[PDB]
Amino acid sequence: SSQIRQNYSTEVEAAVNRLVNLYLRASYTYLSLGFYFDRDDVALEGVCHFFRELAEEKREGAERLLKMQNQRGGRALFQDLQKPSQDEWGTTLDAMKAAIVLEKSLNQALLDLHALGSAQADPHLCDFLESHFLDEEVKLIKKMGDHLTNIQRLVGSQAGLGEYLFERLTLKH
Amino acid sequence: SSQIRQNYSTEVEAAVNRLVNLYLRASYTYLSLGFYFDRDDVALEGVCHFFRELAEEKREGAERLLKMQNQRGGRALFQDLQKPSQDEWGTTLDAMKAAIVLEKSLNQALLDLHALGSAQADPHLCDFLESHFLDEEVKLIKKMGDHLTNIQRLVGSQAGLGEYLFERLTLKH
Amino acid sequence: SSQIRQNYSTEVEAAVNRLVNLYLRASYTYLSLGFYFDRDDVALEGVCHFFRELAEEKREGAERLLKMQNQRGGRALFQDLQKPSQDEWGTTLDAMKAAIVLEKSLNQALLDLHALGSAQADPHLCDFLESHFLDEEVKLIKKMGDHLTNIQRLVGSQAGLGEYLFERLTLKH
Amino acid sequence: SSQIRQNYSTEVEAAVNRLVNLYLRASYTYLSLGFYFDRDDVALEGVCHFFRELAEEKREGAERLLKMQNQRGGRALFQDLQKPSQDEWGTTLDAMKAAIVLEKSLNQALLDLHALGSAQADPHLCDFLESHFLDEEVKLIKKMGDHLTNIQRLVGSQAGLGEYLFERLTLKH
Ligand SMILES: [Cl-]
Ligand SMILES: [Cl-]
Ligand SMILES: [Cl-]
Ligand SMILES: [Cl-]
Repeated sequence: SSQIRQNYSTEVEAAVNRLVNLYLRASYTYLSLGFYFDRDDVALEGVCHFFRELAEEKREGAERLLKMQNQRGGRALFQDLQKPSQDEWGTTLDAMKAAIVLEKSLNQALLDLHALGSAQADPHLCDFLESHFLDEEVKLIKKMGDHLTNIQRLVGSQAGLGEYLFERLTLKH
Repeated sequence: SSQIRQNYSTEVEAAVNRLVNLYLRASYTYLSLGFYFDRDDVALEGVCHFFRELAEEKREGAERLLKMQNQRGGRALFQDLQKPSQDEWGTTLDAMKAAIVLEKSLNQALLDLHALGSAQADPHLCDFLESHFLDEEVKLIKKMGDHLTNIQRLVGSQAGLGEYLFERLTLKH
Repeated sequence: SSQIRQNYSTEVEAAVNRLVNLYLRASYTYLSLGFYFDRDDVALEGVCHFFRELAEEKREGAERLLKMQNQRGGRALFQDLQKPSQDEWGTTLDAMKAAIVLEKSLNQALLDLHALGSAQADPHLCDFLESHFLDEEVKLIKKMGDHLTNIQRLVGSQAGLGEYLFERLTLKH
Repeated sequence: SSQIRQNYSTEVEAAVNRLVNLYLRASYTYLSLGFYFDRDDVALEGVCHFFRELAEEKREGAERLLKMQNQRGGRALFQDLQKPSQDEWGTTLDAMKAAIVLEKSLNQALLDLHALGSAQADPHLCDFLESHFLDEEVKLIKKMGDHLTNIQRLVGSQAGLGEYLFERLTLKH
């Protein structure tokens, strides 16, 4: 059972498990995005690398949540992981827009869990999200927004040219 | 506009811009204090160095606020910067007293913004102030209070002697 | 008072204080330009870096003037710092044009102060501007003019593309 | 005779020789000041070191003038060197006051020679004074003024104590 659990509500425990699912879902989404941009008929290596990096980051966030769950004496519970929302992700612009939507959904789940922790007077939970999640998410969304802006300015008259140039001169390859 | 902004109130945005003004004001105050102690008819190099260091620190705090403003998708807005409150700053004691007053005003602005962020349920803002501002300010005010105490004990019967000795043996030169 | 002042007119003293204000103003302008290009909906990092570097350079020029003021036995006097002329700076081209205008105004203030120093037979002042300001300003204006030319040749038919390419391939990022 | 002399007036040549005399005079003054503070009944080593350093600097300035005289094709002419104005130099304060008076006299001779060079349209002479003399002199006078201020604040009620402390904690020993 638990010899250690203290000030750790069932509501937070359950919300943490749900959040783990959301992060692993997001990881799966990024895995799919990365392999889509690796297709020979898409072939945007920097875009592939960007999303594959994110798949790892999201899996790592899930692992951190699970470690914390055990540190507090809650019980990790896993649920089915739904497949990503698309099988093909369109253009780099389409993909970066979908990524921002995803990140905003993760961010809102972080904020909701912070609020629950505040309401439950669980400062460890609140601190944990503050120290390892909230700023990481703000920085990532800023990066994506910066990317989106640059992608959009490159569409101009020649979408292919702009998409190639963004991948070559902004993304790491 | 903003593709990224999330959970970032107009009230916090505005308060952040005001705080930037207060930090740049404080930087300007320290610049003036530093050059006053550099005057040939004042000539207290360690006191000059102390305040010039602070001018840099305050400018850096303003820059951090502005970076954060952009990370959250708010709009930096600059206003006129008023000149420091004095053209001549008296003795080291006078100056350190004015510095403490200034720091307490900055500290109270930090606390007020934290409270606003708490009321707006903006944990990123709250965390940001906690991680980069609140303790830095507490440590600085403790240092100033320590300095003030030492300056006051040196006034004794011979103010000039005490003012020279404090600058030589406490402040870095 | 001053035990050191020699051959240092009140007119030069006053003009030096005014020039300090103009440099700190210019620094503030560059600060605003830098954070504008950091906006997620602008997102031109090399342009942000270019102007943030300039903000530092202009603050440094003000500090050098103030140091000199004290070396000659004049009295630094600070005035209010007006806010930059715009809250949003348009395109890179708009910004570089505004920067050149600013630099030409600083250059003319340098030249006017040199002429005053010559008329007052103050060779130290004249030398000081020659050694630390005049050539620095000529080199900067040449750089800006070079930049302007390249930005203008890239507008062509596709302004977004050209603006991205200039930032990627000319400016440091 | 001179195969090289060009644009080098007899008036400047003569003024350069006079200036050499003034620098060697100043060197002699500093030599005397240094050995006075080395007396067993004065015994202020940092004050001795300060003035002995200056004796060397002034001799070096004379040597630079003489080198320049030959570079321009003028004729070095030496005159008698008068002895310093005092045989005993009083207190550190007395000495630093006498040093400032001396430096202001050297500075005025520099300025007068610059003005002569300007009137004779001799830009090499003007440049030479600007590059090697005028700022060196301004910096030295600022240093002396800073010293004077600190010495004066230490007189207070206990002149001996203050004189010892200045020598120990400001001057290099
Ligand atoms: Cl199941
Ligand atoms: Cl205004
Ligand atoms: Cl005012
Ligand atoms: Cl003779």
